[PDB]
Amino acid sequence: VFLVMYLFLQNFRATLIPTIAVPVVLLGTFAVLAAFGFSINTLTMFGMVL
Amino acid sequence: MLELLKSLVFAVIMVPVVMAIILGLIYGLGEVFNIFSGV
Repeated sequence: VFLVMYLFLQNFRATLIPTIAVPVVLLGTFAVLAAFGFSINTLTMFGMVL
Repeated sequence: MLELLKSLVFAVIMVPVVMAIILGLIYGLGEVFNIFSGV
């Protein structure tokens, strides 16, 4: 995803903006799952990949 | 580290070719719609 955004926006200083949003969303989803008592399993990782 | 360079090189090649088949279907469907609607 990072490679295709960089190639199709032609500016690394601009493509760094959406890429660093990925870890924020992923870790926040992890925290949300922790708050609900859900456990890290293959289905949740498939959902994040999607 | 060993297979990392090969993984990067492989990652570079899908994106242009997949984009290429994407244009391929857009072109083909456009032309097929043009000929179908021409009648």
